[PDB]
Amino acid sequence: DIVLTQSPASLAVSLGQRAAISCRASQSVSTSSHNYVHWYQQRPGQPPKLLIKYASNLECGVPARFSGSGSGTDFTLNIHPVEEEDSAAYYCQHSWEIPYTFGGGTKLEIK
Amino acid sequence: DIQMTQSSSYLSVSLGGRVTITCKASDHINNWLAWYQQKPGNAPRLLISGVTNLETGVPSRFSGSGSGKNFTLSIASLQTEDVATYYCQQYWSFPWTFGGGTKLEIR
Amino acid sequence: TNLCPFGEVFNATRFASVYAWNRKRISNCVADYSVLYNSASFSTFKCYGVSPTKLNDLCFTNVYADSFVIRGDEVRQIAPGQTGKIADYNYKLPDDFTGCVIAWNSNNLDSKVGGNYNYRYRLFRKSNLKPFERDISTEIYQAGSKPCNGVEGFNCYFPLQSYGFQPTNGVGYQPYRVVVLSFELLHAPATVCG
Amino acid sequence: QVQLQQSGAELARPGASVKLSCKASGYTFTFYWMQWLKQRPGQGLEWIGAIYPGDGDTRYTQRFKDKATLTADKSSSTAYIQLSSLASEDSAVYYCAGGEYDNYGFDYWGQGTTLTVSS
Amino acid sequence: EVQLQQSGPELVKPGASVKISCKTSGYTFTEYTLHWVKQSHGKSLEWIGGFDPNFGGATYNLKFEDKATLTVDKSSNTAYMELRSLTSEDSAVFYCARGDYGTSYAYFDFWGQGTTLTVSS
Amino acid sequence: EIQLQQSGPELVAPGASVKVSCKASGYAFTSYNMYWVRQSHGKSLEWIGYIVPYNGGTTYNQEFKGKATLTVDKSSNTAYIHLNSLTSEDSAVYYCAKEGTYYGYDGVLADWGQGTLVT
Amino acid sequence: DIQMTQTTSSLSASLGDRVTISCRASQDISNYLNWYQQKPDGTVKLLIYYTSRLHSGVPSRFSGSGSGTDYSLTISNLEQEDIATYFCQQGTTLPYTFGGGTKLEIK
Ligand SMILES: *[C@@H]1O[C@H](CO)[C@@H](O)[C@H](O)[C@H]1NC(C)=O
Repeated sequence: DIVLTQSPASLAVSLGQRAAISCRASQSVSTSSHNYVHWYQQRPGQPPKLLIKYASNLECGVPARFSGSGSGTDFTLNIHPVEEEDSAAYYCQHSWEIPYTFGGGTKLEIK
Repeated sequence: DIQMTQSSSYLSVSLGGRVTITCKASDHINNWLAWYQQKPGNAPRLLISGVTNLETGVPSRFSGSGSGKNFTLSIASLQTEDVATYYCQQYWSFPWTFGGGTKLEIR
Repeated sequence: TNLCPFGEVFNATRFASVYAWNRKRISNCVADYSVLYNSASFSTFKCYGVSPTKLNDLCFTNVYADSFVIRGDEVRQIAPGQTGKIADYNYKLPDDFTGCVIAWNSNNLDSKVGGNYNYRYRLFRKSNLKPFERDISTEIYQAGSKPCNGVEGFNCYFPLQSYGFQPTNGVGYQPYRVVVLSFELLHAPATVCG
Repeated sequence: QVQLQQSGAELARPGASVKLSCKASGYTFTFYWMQWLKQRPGQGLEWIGAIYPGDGDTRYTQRFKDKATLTADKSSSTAYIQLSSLASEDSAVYYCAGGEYDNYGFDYWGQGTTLTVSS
Repeated sequence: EVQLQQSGPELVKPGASVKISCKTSGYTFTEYTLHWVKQSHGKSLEWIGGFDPNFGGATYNLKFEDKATLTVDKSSNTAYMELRSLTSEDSAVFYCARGDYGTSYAYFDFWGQGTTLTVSS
Repeated sequence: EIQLQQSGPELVAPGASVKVSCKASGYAFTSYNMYWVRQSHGKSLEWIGYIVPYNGGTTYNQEFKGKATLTVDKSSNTAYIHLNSLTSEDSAVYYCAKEGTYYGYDGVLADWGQGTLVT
Repeated sequence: DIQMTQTTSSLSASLGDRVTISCRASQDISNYLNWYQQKPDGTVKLLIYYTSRLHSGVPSRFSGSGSGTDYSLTISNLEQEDIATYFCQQGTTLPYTFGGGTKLEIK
């Protein structure tokens, strides 16, 4: 099975600067044309919602500030403006084999 | 060495009508049947691989049918390019025996 | 009186890929091989070393049921002796094979209008495979450029490339869910019967 | 690359039991057989048995049928042979070996544990 | 728009079966899978498995072949999940995701409310 | 395209031996069982056997195992049949024909050669 | 119970020599005999798997032959790397019974 662990699990950021949440994979979950890791967002008391599909291509209906990238095993997320709307947990994912495992997820608390 | 038969070696129908060829097999074959068409002086061509599935490149007037031991072919409305023989074939056990055959003539 | 499941490896819902093929060893059976025949859906049913009318009247020691999804064209590399990408880098059958390569057609199942990037196959390897050998090393491949640092530049590729499975591809680029039954005919206590 | 690393040498008293180990890592352990072999010093190998770790099935021989029992661990990717009711008979080198296609020999070989029995 | 609705919350006695509904509304039913996701009070999300309505089967995670099953009703556009043989640790909130066309899912687009499930006496 | 050509018509006396070629070009020659079949004039077809081209392992019919023997050459992409000890009863048209490129069942014949009218 | 009957227990020559090693089967084992190689520290590795020359990752000196019930491995030219006890094997019935072993040592 493929396990994912996200570090830093405790991320506190001020309103001006960017964030950087990581997803480290076990196997090289990557091919020559796709990267098989996705990103999510979960507010407390809310169902999750998609941010990215296939680790770079951006989902329709987002504020166009969440855009991550990564090659091979290490993948990162970038949120350059941060607001009060971005106070939630952000899970990772992979779609390599048939157990799809969501990651742990880090809480982004504004300063 | 399974034997396979046909109804008549000559089945003569008129133009545009219907023809129903009959092929009875000796032993039990599940669906593994073929058909052919040999216009005289040339090589045969596979028409209906399997008992019902038509191959790519044949007109859709042809329609295989039947199961068990007796299978039938049926042409919807005959033209003048289908006045050849029609060999029934099994492919179950190794001596993949062909049928008798029925040359056609318009009447 | 227990009939061993071909309802778990044949009409399964999702087949694994070519670089990682499944295998379910089937043992202690009354094996009804008659549901395999009575279908026109099974496109190719080639049995090597054993006549297909005598499957119901034979007893073996082990039955290996391998499973994967390849293109239409490649359903003729799963055979003793052939070469090509599927049969040297992904899944090689031995020369003295005693099995029954079965493969139907499923384009209603394994294809999307934009593409199906789940099934993958291998592209390059240093040595071609030994019989029944499986490797799932997805490392960023050493093809040359002898200092390799992972970042996938010139002369270093990923060893997997996905399939493009759309309904509008013809027949040569459609998924054909192969199942390779492999009988182990070794002089032993006979396990699977008729 | 694939290697089969085996345990170290052991000591056993007559009446006790040893449980050897051969950690298979480098290929798919749960797909192919794992065959234990026995070499008395100065003589050829003798096939003790084999184990298919996918379902946990055993192929014992007739002589080693009840003293030797085979179990394997799917998660840890290693195989165990449990010699019970020992004697001065079983002072021999025990090997582990396995391959993908059994009609084409046994490809990968272990190192071998030297088992001594005295007091 | 495309949206999914589940049943209400429910408390569970140990050793019982609960049928979790998921009523979908807004798209053609037989072109999209319905996966189920379990999340246990702030722990990590885990994938149970999804149905394939054009094929008529399901693909469970191997740690959930024992206690989960997926049945759908193609006429009234509802997908069900029944949990049997449950311990007390299998008390969570259960989500009803939406995937892609069959054996092609990689992301989960639209989600439901989620029925929180509690096990006690 | 997928083209199969053979030799021309033959003419030998009773009690002789012939061989006719069958040169395949347009596909991977090592990947189809090249069959054979005999068709007398005004009657149905009758089998001879098949040869698997990468190995050379031949299978023959029951009534034809004495006369016809097949061989193959992977370099020239030719499949030969060697007919021995003929009569006037063995005067027919001989085809070489592979199976369908996407069908795969062991006995259908989806593209046929021309035919050498042997006398 | 096929029992392999390896003929010799010790065979000696010098460098540059061509040395064959024989192994005789009990019944008709029908070309499923291997050949192994054991350097004295304890490492064992396969040399040829099928009888008919198919070798696995070794130098091309080792090439055995034979059919029926009599088989023999041979080395074209040997060196100081080629010192071992060489087992034969049978693969058609249980139990897999190995040969005795011909110890090599430089004369
Ligand atoms: C798989 O399921 C279908 C559905 O009824 C059935 O027709 C078919 O025979 C099954 N195949 C096997 C091998 O059991």
